[PDB]
Parts: sequence; C-alpha cells; structure tokens
Amino acid sequence: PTYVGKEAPFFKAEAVFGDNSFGEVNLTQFIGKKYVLLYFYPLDFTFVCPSEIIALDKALDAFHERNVELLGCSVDSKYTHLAWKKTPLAKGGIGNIKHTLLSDITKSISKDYNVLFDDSVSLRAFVLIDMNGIVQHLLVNNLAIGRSVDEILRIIDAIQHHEKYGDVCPANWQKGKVSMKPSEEGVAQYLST
Amino acid sequence: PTYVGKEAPFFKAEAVFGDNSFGEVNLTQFIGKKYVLLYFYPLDFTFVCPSEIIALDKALDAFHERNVELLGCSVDSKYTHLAWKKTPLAKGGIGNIKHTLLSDITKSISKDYNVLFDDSVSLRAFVLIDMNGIVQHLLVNNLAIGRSVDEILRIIDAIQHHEKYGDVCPANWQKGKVSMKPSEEGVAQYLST
Amino acid sequence: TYVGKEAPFFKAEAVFGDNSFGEVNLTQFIGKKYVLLYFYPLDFTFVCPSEIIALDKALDAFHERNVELLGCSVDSKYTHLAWKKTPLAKGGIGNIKHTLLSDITKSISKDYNVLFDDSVSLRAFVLIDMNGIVQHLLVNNLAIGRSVDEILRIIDAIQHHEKYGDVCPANWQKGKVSMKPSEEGVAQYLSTL
Amino acid sequence: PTYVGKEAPFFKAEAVFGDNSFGEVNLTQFIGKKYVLLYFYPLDFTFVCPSEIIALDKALDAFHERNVELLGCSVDSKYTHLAWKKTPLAKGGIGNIKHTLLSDITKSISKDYNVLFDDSVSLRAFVLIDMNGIVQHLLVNNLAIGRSVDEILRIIDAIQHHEKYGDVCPANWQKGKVSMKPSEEGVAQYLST
Amino acid sequence: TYVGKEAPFFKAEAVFGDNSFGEVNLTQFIGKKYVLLYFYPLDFTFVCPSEIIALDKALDAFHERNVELLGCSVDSKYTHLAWKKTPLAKGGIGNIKHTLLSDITKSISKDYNVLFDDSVSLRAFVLIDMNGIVQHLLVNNAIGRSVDEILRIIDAIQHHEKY
Amino acid sequence: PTYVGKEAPFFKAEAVFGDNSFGEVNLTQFIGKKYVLLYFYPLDFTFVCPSEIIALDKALDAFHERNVELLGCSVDSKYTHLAWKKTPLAKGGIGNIKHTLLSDITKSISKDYNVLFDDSVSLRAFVLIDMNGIVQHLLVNNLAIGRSVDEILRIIDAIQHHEKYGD
Amino acid sequence: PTYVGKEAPFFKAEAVFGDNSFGEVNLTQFIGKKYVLLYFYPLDFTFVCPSEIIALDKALDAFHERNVELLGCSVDSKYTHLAWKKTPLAKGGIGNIKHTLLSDITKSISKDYNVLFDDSVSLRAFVLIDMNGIVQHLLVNNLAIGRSVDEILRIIDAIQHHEKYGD
Amino acid sequence: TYVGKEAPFFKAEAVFGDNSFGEVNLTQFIGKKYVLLYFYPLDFTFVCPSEIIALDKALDAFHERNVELLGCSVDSKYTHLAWKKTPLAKGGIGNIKHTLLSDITKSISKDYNVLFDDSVSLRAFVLIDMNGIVQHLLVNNAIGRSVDEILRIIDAIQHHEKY
Amino acid sequence: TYVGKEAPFFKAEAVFGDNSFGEVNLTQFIGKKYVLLYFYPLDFTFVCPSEIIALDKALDAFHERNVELLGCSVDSKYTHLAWKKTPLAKGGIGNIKHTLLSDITKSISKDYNVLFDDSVSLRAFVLIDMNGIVQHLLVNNLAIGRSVDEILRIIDAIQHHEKYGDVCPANWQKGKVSMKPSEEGVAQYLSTL
Amino acid sequence: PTYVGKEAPFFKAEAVFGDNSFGEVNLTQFIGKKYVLLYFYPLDFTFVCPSEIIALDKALDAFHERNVELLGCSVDSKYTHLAWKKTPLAKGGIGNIKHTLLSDITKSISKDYNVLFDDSVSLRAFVLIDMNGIVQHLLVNNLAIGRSVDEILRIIDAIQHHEKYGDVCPANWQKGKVSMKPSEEGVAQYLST
Repeated sequence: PTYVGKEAPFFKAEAVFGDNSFGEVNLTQFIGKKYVLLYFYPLDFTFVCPSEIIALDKALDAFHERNVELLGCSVDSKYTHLAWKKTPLAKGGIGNIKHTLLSDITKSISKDYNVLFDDSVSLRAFVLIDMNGIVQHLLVNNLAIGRSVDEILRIIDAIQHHEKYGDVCPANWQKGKVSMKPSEEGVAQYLST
Repeated sequence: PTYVGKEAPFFKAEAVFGDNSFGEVNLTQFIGKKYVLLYFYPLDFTFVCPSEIIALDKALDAFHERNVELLGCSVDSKYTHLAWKKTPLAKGGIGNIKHTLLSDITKSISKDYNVLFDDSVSLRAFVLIDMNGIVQHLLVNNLAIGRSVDEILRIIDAIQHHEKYGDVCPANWQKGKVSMKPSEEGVAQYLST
Repeated sequence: TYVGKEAPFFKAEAVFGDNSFGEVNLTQFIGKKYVLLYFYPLDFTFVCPSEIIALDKALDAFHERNVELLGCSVDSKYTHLAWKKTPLAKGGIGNIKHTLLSDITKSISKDYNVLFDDSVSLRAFVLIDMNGIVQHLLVNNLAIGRSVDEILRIIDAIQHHEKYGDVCPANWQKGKVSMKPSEEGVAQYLSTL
Repeated sequence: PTYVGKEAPFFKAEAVFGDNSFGEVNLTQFIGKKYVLLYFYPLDFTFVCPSEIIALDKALDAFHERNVELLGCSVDSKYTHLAWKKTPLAKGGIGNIKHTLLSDITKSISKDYNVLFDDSVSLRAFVLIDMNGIVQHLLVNNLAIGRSVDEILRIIDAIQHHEKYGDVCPANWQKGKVSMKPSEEGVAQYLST
Repeated sequence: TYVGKEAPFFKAEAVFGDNSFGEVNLTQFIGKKYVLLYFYPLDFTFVCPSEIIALDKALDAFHERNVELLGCSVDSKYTHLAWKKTPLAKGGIGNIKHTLLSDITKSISKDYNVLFDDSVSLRAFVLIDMNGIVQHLLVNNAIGRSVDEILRIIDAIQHHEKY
Repeated sequence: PTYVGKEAPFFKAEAVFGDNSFGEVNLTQFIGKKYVLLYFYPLDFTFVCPSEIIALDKALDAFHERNVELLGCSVDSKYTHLAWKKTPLAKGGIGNIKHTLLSDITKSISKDYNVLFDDSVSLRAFVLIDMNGIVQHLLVNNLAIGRSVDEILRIIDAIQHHEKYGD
Repeated sequence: PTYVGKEAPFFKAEAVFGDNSFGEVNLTQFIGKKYVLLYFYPLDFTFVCPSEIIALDKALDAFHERNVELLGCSVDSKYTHLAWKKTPLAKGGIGNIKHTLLSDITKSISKDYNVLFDDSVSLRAFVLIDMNGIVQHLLVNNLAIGRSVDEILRIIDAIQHHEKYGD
Repeated sequence: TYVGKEAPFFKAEAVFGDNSFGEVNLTQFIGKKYVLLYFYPLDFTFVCPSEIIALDKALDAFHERNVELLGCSVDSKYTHLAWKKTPLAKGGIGNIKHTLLSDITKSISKDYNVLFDDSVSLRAFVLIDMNGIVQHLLVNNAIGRSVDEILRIIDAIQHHEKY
Repeated sequence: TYVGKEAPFFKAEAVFGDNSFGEVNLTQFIGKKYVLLYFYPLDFTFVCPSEIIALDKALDAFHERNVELLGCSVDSKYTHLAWKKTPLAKGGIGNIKHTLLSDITKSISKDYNVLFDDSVSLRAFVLIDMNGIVQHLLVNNLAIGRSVDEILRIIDAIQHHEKYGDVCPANWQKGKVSMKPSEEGVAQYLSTL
Repeated sequence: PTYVGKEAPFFKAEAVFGDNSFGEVNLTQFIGKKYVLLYFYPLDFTFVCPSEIIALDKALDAFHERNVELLGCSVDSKYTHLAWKKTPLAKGGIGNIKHTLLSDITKSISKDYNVLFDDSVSLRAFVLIDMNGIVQHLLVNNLAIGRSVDEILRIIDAIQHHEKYGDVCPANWQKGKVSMKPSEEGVAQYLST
C-alpha cells in the first residue's frame, strides 16, 4: 500500500552539509522539530538535476520561513556530491549550495520510498514530511521532466494552513485565497462564490 | 516497485459521460489516440472534491488543446455521480460538468494505482498517462490538500515538449522558457544562463 | 452459515434519524434490543427507496416489538445524507427516522455473505436476537422488494417461540394457534386441520 | 461468496415421488424447463416440518401454474420419507403428498447450499431457482420458525413478472399492484405516491 | 485397528426401552457392563427389523452375562421412536426394550469404521468388555446375522477372562 | 474407511501347499473362479491355534463343495509352517493338513487387511471374498476362542443364497 | 552413516533362555557388565542355520571366559525358537542350546542394525558390542556359509588386547 | 543395506602396481572379476602397512580365485605413490603390486558407509561377485584383520555359487 | 568460489579511453583477449587514483601480453567522465586510456563477491582467460594499493603455464627456471636450490 | 557475501609443529596476540607446493619480526604432513620446516574459506588475519601458479603501516615510499608527483 497520509519510512544517510563537511542525517532528528522536504534526483553530473538543485537552493529562505528542512538525495556517494559542488556552474556543476545532500549509496532510501528506477537511480520525487513524521505529499516525475519550486511551496503553504485552522484547501489555493471548513455548509458556501 | 516511467495498470470502469448518459471507459481505448489524466478524489458530496472537479472542468479546453482525456475517479457509484451532477453548486453539488466521471465501485482501480486509503477511499491523485500507455507523472495529496490545475498543465506541456524535441525540461520550465539538450555541453550552457 | 449462530460483529459510521453522523456497532444492542439489519445495493437507485420508505412508514411497528431498524449499503454516509435531503419527487428517500449504516469498506457485506461481484450488497434481511443470534436470513437477487408484513410476521414468530416455548407452524401469525415441540403435540395440531 | 444471483450448486439425490415410488432427481433435468423451489427441513418425524410440507402440498396447483417444481429435502433416507407418507396426519404423518421429497442422506446437498446445522440437520430454507439455473431467492429460518406459502408465491410472482417486464418491483409488491421502471424518472414517478 | 485396543469414544442421543429420549455415552459403562454395540443401515428397511426383534427377544440372555445391548444407525431419534410405534404388520420393530442410538452426525460409524459410502453403517457387531477393550468385531456387507453366535462369543470371551 | 463391501486388497504370498511343496498364491488367480476364505491366526507353535486349523481342515470337503478356497495366514515363514505340519499332533503340531498356509513374512498382508496387532502378529480373523473379489464378510477376534466352523459355513450359504435370490 | 565405532542401537526383545523359559533381554542390562556378541540368522527351521547355532553353542564356554554374552536373533517368534530347540537334531532341530535366542518379531532390531533384507529376514551377521556399548566389529554375510567360530573368538581377543594395550 | 544387493558405483584415481596413475571404476569388472575392495584409514600410520603388505604377499591366492584386490583410503594418489616409495624401515608399504584407489572426495567411503567422523574410512572388506552383488561385508573399528579368513570367505562364496 | 571456473557474466555501460560512452560485456573477449577486471570502491576518493593512474601508466605492458584492462566501480559513467576531466592536481585521474565500467546496479560486485556492506566494491583483481576462466583473484580490504609488477608477474606465470605446460614455482618470474608437473620433475627443481 | 573486511571463519585443526610433534591449533588462540597468515595448498606430495612451503620457511624470521604466525593448510592428514617433512628435498620433500602445518582432513576449513576446488583439494590461497580477527587480504591462485613471498610481506607491511598511521597506501606502496593522507588535499598533494 501507500505511505501517503501515513508514517514516512525511516532513513539514515551520510551527507555533505552546506559548509562542505561530511556528516550523517536521519529522519528521527527532525521529528517534532521541523518539516522535511526530501527530494530525489537520479544522478550527479547530469542534466535536469543541477537546474533543480540550484533552483531549490535559491529559494532556501522561503523554506526557512516555513520551518522546512530541505534534503536532496541521490544514489551517488558523498564524495561525488562534494566534487559536484566544487565544479563551477559553467562546467555543469552545482556550485556551493547551502542545503544538505544525502548519499543513498545502498539504494535503500529510494527502495523504501518506492522511487528506485531499474535498480539503478531514483526518480525525481518530492516527499513532504510533517513534524509528526507523516507524509502529506508525494510527487514523482520521470527522468526528463523537471519540477516546480513554486508548487511545493504552495503545497507547504496549504498543509500548514490546514494544520493551523482545520480549514480545508480548495483547488488552486494560494495565500491568502479563501479556504473552506470541512462541512456540508461549508462546501456549499465556498462553491457559490 | 513503482509504475512511474512504466506501463499504466489497466482499468475498465462504468462511467457517467458529459451528457449524463451511462457507459463504460477503459484505458485501452485511448492507447495510441490520446493522453490520459486520471484524477482520483475520495468522495462525492464532500468538500475539496467539488472545487477540484469544477476547476478542472473550467479548464477543459486547455486539456482538449493538449490532446488529453480528463477522467475523474472515485469509489462512489455512477448513480451517486449523476445525483451530484444534478445537485446545484449552491447546495454542494458539481453541476453539469463536461468531462467523464469513473466509478471505482470495486475499489480495484485505486488498489492498482496504490492510492486506496484505509480500504475505503482513494487519495487525491494525478496520474498522467502518455499515448503509449506509460505513466509520466504521479501526484498524491492527502485528503485535506487540494491540487493545482496550472501545475498539471505545465507538467503536460513539459512532457509534450520533451516528446517533440528530445530536449529535457529544467526546474520551473514554462512555455516558452529555455529548454536543454540532455548532454554534457549541454547542461553546461543552460546553467550559465 | 451463521443462521442459528452468533451474528458477525460490525461497527459502522452511520447517519441517524436527525441527519447527524455517528457510529453503530452490533455489541451495543446485545441484551438490549433485537436487530433487523437490512442490506440494499445502492443509494440513488430504484427499488431501494420504496423498501426504505416502506420500512420507515412502519417504524412504530418495529419500536413496539423492541427492534432496531438498521439499513446498510456500500455508499458513504455523505451519500446517505445527500439522499435524505433529496425529496421523494426526485428519487430521494426524504427524512427517514431509522439509522442508515455506511459499509464503505464492504467488510459488513463480506462477513454477512451478501456482497455481489465485489461491488454491492444484495437485498437481504438479517434478524438478530437480544442474545446476538441470527434467527432469520432472507436474500433477494432481483429488485423484487421485500414485504414488511412478512418480517413483522417473522419477528412475531420468533418472539412467540421465545415467550411460550411453542414452535411456530406453517403460515403462523399473531395470534392464531401454535404447536408444542412434542409428539403429542404435533398430532393434536395436524388433526383436525 | 454467496450463490444468490449465481448458478445453483448441482445436486443429485434419491427421492420418493408422488406415487410413493423411489427414483432419482437431479438439478440439470429442470434446466431450460422448470423453475425449482428447493426447500429444506430438519427431520421427518418432528413438529414444524409436516405442517409446512402439508401446507405446500395443498398449494401444489399454484406451483404447477407457475411452472415451478416443488422439491422437499431433508437428511432422512427415502425409506424414512416413505414411512412418513404411510403415517396418518393424526399420528404425526404427512400422509400421501403429491410432490417429490429428496433424500439428502450424505448431507452433501445441505453442505452445498450452506444450510447444514451442526453437521446434523438442514435448517428451514427456501431456494428458488431460475429456468437458467440461477438462484434468485434464499430464505433461511432457524429450526423453530415455520414459513409462509403466500410469501414464497408472491416472491415467485415478483420474479416471473420481473423476468417478463424488466420492471423492477418495489417493497410489498403483489400480483399486480403498481410496479417500477428501473430508471430516473422512473423512481421519481413512483415515489409520488 | 482398535480390536484388542480401547473402544473409540461415543456419545449419542438415544431412545430408551420406555420410549423416552436421553443421552448414552461409552464412559457410563466402563468398569460396570459389557457393551454389545450393533450397527444396522436404516430404519424402515425389509431386512433390519428381524435382527433387532430377534436381539430384543433374547434380551434376558444379555442381562444374564451383564451385557448392555445397543443398536445404532444414522437415523434420528425421532425416526427411531416412530419405528417402535409402527406395528409389526407394517414393517415396524415394535416396542423393543433395549436402547437405540442416533448416529445423526455419522461420527460413531466413522470412528468404528463401518460407514459405507458416507451414507449408512454396515451390519456390524462390537463387543466392548468392562475395561473398555474391543474383544470382538463382525462386519457384514445385506447379510443376515445370528443371535446364538454372539452369545457363544460373549460366553467364550467371558470364559477366557475368568480363567 | 473399510474394505468390507469394496475390493479386497491384493496380496501375493509364498505358500506351503497340501502336499508340503512350496509355491505362490495371489488374489487375482481366484477372481471369476473361486470364493476365498482368508483366515488369520497369530503364530505357529502356540497352544490354542492347532485346534482351530485342525477343525477347519476337517471341514475342507464342505468348502470345496461351496466353491471356496480356504487359506490360512500368519506372520511366520513357510519353513515354520512346514515344520509345524511335520510336528505330530501329540507334541502340539497340526499334522498333514490339506489346505494352503500363506506366509505373511513381510506383515504386509496383515497391514492391508488391518488385522496387524502391535506391528507383530495378526489377530484371529475371517475374510470372505466372493468370485468378484469383493469382501462380503469380516470377523476379528482379539483372543482366542474360536471360532464356529459352522458359522463361516452358515454365513457362506447366504452370502451365496443372496448372490442368487433376494433379501 | 554407520554405528561401528559409535553407540550400538538400543533393543529390547522377548527371549528364550537356556532353560527353555521365557523373558526379556535388553542392551542396557549389559553395559558395564558384559561384552555382547549379537548374531543374526535368517529363519528357524532352515537347512543351513542349525550347524552355525550348534557350533556357537559348542564354544559357549570360551565366550563366558572372555566375558561375552552370546545372543542369537532372528525374525521368528519365541514360540518358533522353543519348538526348534525341542526338534531333535536328526529331524533338523537345534536341540537344547544354552545361550539366549532373541525374537525380532517386530523386525525393529534388524532394521536398527541394518541387517534386514527385503523387509523380511535378517542376513547372517555378527555385531560385537563392548562393555561401554560401543560397536567394535561388524560382519555381514549374504549367504550362507559361515562363519568361523574361531574368527569372532580371534577378533574378540584384540579387540580385548587393544582395550588394555596398544596398536 | 547393500549386502545382497548391487555394489554402490565407484570411480577413482588409482596408483597401479607399476606406479603409474590411472582410473579404476566398478563397471570394468562386472561379468569379468570378483572384487575385494578394502578400506583403511590413512597412509603413513603404524597399523595400516602390515595389512596391506600381508594382502600383497598373498596376491597369487587372489589371482587364483579371479579376485581383484583394491585398497582404498581418503588419501590422494600422490600420497599413495610416496608411501610405496618409502622404505619398509621407515614405515613404508614398499612396492606392492595391487592397485590403491584414491578416495579424495570421500564419496566412495560415504557410499559404502564406512566413513567415520567425516574424515577417514574404517577398516572394511567388501567382496563384490562377478554379477556386481555384494556378498560379504566386514567393518572393524583400530582392530587388525586377517588374510586367511577372507580367503576362506571367498572360497565359501565361490563354492555356494557353483553348486 | 569461481577461481578455476568460468567468470560470471557481466554487461556494463562504460567510459572509454576517448571519453565516449559505450557498453562492454565479458563474452566479447572470449577467444580474443585476456581480461584484468579490477574493482575499486569510489571515484573522487583516495588510493583509487594512484591505482588507476599506475595501471594506465603501464598500459603498454598489458597490450603486449594481450590483456584488456577494465576498471569497475559502483559509480555512474557520468561520475567516471567527471573524474577523467578533473586534473591530477585536484584529485582527478585525468585522461586515462583504458575503459572504466559503471557497476551502477551493483550486480557485478555481487556476482564477483566483492561488494562490502551493500555499498561499494572492495579493491580486487580478477584475471580472466581467453577461455573465460578465472585464473587469479586478489582482494584487499584496506586502502593499501595493489602492485602492478605482481599482476604482470601473475599474467606471465599464467601465460607461461599455458605455453609450455610447465608449472610455475614460488617466486617465479619471466624468465627464470620453471618446473614440469611431474615427480621427476619436482625433485630436479628442489635440489640444488 | 565475502569475509574480506569482516571476521575470519573460525577453524580448529590437528597440526604438525616445527619440532615434528602433533597438536591442535585454532584461530581464537591468536586473537589479540598475533597476525595470522593462513595459506592453503592442494596436496602434499606434488609440485608447486613444496617450493612455496620451503620459500615461506626460509623467510620465517621476517614473519616473526612482523608478529605474524605462518600457517600452512592442505586436505592431507597430519601423518602425511609428518612423512613429507621426513622426506629429503632431493626426493620431493619439504624437509624439516619450522612453521606449523594444519591438517584439513574434513575439508571444512577449505569450505569455510571458500577455497575448496571440486570437493577435493584447496586452491593456493593466502589469507591475512588481523590481531582483531578481521581478514584484510585474500589471494586465490589456480593450482598451477606459485605465489610470491616478497609480495605478501609487502602486503603485511602495507597493512601494519595503515594500522599505525591511518595513512592510506597507494599503488605499488613499499616500506617505505611516499604514502597518502585519506583526505581531499590530500589526494591533490600526492598526485603531483
């Protein structure tokens, strides 16, 4: 079955931090403290991947505002990550990005999140985990299709709006568009409108 | 494992068409003819659902342009769908929507797409199936979080762009933002830029 | 078969007589009330209303012989509420006073063996003791409708057997002559006839 | 899974005919020819049983008119069946009844129709079988409750009427009150009234 | 086989000599009486009555050697009662004074290995001694059986016990 | 379930014939030709058994007349059988009997007919097999009696009476 | 795998003693007390076997001296054994032998020692068990010879020589 | 057991009397020669040489009854060769003229049920007749064995065959 | 073990000497070339470069004895290309001329039993015949490096054995004295020594 | 999964010591005390084997200096081992060697170190074991290839040096050329050079 609306599978991975030092990150350290945006990409030194990593790092402050930890994940080793960070953008590199990059060297994280493609690389996936360690959102793109940062942010905004108010977020909801109480009266006022 | 980047699971369901007549729709009838946007929602006569169904129906012409068939799916019966269509918007109804609504009365479609929540209702899911019957995109939201129509459309645009050109779509790509050839040179020009 | 045995346990979300939502389980009537659990395929269909309306018309007859009337279909409780708010002139059941159970997981239809084609429950009556023992089962395939006069007769026969220890003959009703479950007995009843 | 609405379990059994001769009846010999009212009763020399068997034989003409073969069945041997016919009503016998009584000596018929109680005797069950061999109606009573001949005849009328007109019969339908079109306009027409 | 070993336990509804209903089990006899458990196929047959009538006629010979006579078939207790109440002229066994067990579930026939075609028991004798050991077994396919032989058998068995 | 009223289990055994020569006897050689009274006894050289086997041999003529082959069977070897036939009656032997004695040396026959006791020896038993090889009658004695030569003769006549008439 | 050099399989058998009385003999009664020469032969009342059993009984004194209990064993019952002892030597019997003859009536002993042939009888065999109940020697003959009474006597003396010294 | 039945098939590397290497199998003897297959634990032991030397001394007695003498142990062919080349004074078997099989895999010992503690074979004799039937088996635990007895055994076996 | 047996089959995406991408399988050298398959844990690490550079320095020595030099690590071929474009002064391997295999699925490390902790291959040499038979295996745990002189010696020993049927003694090298695999033989070689 | 980098399989074996006495060696007795060079060879009275055994005994002092216990192992019995020591070099013997030779008579040691060839004999394998019992080095040759004593000693030097300095040794490392820090600056420093 699916883990969406259910407990996020545990992970522990070697990582390269924003300052380029080596470490370790696990899901547990975040439970009760902050939201986790785990994003998967297939490969270092490829094509769509760097554009996504750079786009997400530029919007890092938008994530800090929303109390979300941004974690990139690929099958590549932590040494491959550091080398990609020491590669200039004009040479296909990601440069000195500020957020943490995880190494799924065993492939077990991709296997647990059901995003491993061909026993090789992880698909382009967004996993939004709340402060209780529950998956609220899942987005999986095929290897050729890059994703939108405005969209996960809107998703984060919608989830945090529901958590605070208990209101339900309708189709196309932004801040501060009109929300809806999950009742008959309710709907019923919103559609009418 | 996952069906993203792989063959979409077959389905055959009773349906209520745009004209309110009863029929049957199966995945096979679309293979080689048009793209399929299968969207799941939990329940008729609920809250986020009608706002999504109405929002997608308003954008129906944007889907016709892109040669995509729009299919809504819930666990509810086809009789429950027709009744919801005969319910005015001011009373929590969806009104006379133009696109087809599928009845997953056996729950097997939700089970096959791994979106069945608690053996009860399907999660809010987007499944984009191409003309070869291959899943290119998957989006799963929890019950409280409504989705964006501008976003699947952008996704559809990105997939159709890649199909036509072989170019790869970077983070945040619109029409007609700059795309990228999947090579070293390549990336490498796009990031630089 | 469970006839003459204990009724399988159930616990379901329900729409009460006052249109509010709740929960009903079978254990809560043990030692308190008789239960007439009736199944019907779908809301917003055809013979279902006439059955439900006829059953609600004679609700006073059920209250008098201390029996809880419980309708159950595969539909969600929101569909049940919607059907209750639809007038008779439009195919609705109107504001009925007995409880309707939502067998949304189909668990209850499976356990009582009335699920057809892994989709909808057949038209069935199940009469449950104050001791939680099934005394009567009726299953109709075709939309032919069930006579209330007969289950009222069946309830009278079961309650007569319980009170006087007398066995109820063919065509017995309240309050014509019954027979003692003895050799003496049968012979007395059969001549003269 | 129940057999109501599906094909009746095949049976072949030794039997005592109306002329008190021994023979063999099987289910296949009626296919495309007669409706079959298979009825079960626990034991021959007991209490409710004869009253039912005699009441059913008194109404034999009405079954012959509806082209339905009346078949009694119990765990008893054919020799027990014969002895019971040779016993006067005044001694607890059924007398010289004209319809066939099947002998379920192996208990396999009761097992197959799921009416065997405690590996000993069959419950009081009516099973109505199509001319196509499809079970349309099932009625299972606990050992003490006698059944109604007027009620099964109504049931038979409701089924044969439904076969001829596709007309869906409502609650308490009798030959020949107002019946219902299985439509939307339909149910709206019938419920007003 | 159970011959020479302890008898398979049984518990059945029964019609007594006085026509009342009740229960008989194996436990109630051990250390107290010998048991002649006989099986016959069906009530209301042509062949079965003469054996049962003949066995009931020699009932005093059975009480003499302290042996409880028990008839058993797959028929219900009610079929048993009705057969006793049927006159001899019509094929009835009449008012026999020994107990008839109802093997309504066929359990007893299954356990004693005399169930034929999962329908009825064969014509069998089982002599169970006071210790619960089966000393004698006889199974006939529609063969008539003899009363004077079982009496010889019992005498011979109770002789060897003595002695 | 039981084989009474069903097909008698097949057997093939080494044997000591009436003339004290050795050979084989199997079930199939008798089908459509003779009835078979197969009788089991526990051991050669016991105290009780001679009187039974001697009594049955004394009525041999009555069996030929009823078209029944009379066959003894024990767990003992054929050499034990021959020796017992050569032991004089006063010493406790069986003398020169005329019907065949089978040797259930493997115990497989006793197992197949369910007369084996404690994996050792067969109980005292009668099995009557008709010309179609269907068992019509079975008698098992634990000890040690035994057994009316007239009764198997009686039970042979109807059976045989039923094979032609009724009841 | 084999039991030679390992623990001799346990047995308990009905037996005919030297004085023609009956009883039981088991392996455990001899542990720490006597060596055991267990010998198997196929059947009582055969042509070859007497000469072996008679030869072994003639050397009985030599076994007592070497502290070895001498035990015969066949599939036959104890009643077959007793009868064979009572058959005179001229008729083909074994006479009043003095060592015990075990009865492998269940065939379980022959199976456990792996001397059973075609589920019927044991082959001609020698099994020598020391005072610790460990098999030190095994000899199996198919037919039918057999066997040097001196050789088991020789092989008994070392074994027994090794139990005290070397090589 | 295989005594009285056909001998478990074997195929092994061997050192011949002339010290050359080759292969010996069971098939090459059936319908042609009797086979005395003997097992001993290990090359270069104190006890094992005197048996092998004694067996090779009586080789002419074995050729006389048409019986092929075969030694077998778990040692390699090279260990066999070296043992022959070792002088008698040092514990060698010397230049024996019958074949020694190498049971390097322990397969042959496993199949003949003489493998002890999954290491070495026990001291065993196996006489296989011309039809491939095992007529004689002898297994010793460090017990010395005798050459004049096997010769009696063979004579007795070939007698019974004749005759 | 597969030493002295046929090498397990492999087929891998590869980065060639000219920096282009291709595919190499083991079957393509059978009957054509000897294969020296070497494993190393990761690109952009430590002793890995010195090993790879030392192996490429003596490539002419491998060509001369007709042996294909194949490096293999768990990294993707894009990581391999990136490492080749990194200069020695920055921890890169530079423009090496022998092929590097990408064991991206880890299948090859599993089959050759050199996978440590389900993550990376150990430092291993595998020498494969022209008949596809493994003649030599070397596995180092610790980053201690492998001497080229030794596998060149090992290759000479294997090729000497193949040519003259002579067995190669302890400390043998080209072209000191070898020994015939015979009793005559060994003795000649050992005295005098 | 391989045992290289993990704990050595436990062995206990009969053995012939340097003074030609019989005894028993097991792996545990060296833990926290000695390094263990376990070496396998196929057969005693053969060809490559003695050359190797004699070459290793000539260098015994060098092992004693590195605190490593030298252990030879073959399928042969201890009595075969002893006989081979008592045989002069001129006859194909090893003579009076001073290190211990283990007897793998059950073949279980060869099986446990995965060096058994065709259930018969062990391949020519070096296994170097830690003072902690961790295998650091494995070398398996086919039956015909003799190994090098200079090479294993270099390997031992490379391991003990790595233990003391955490210093990672490069390709062709010898006691005591330039070695490498397991760093980034690191590898950049060593490769220039």
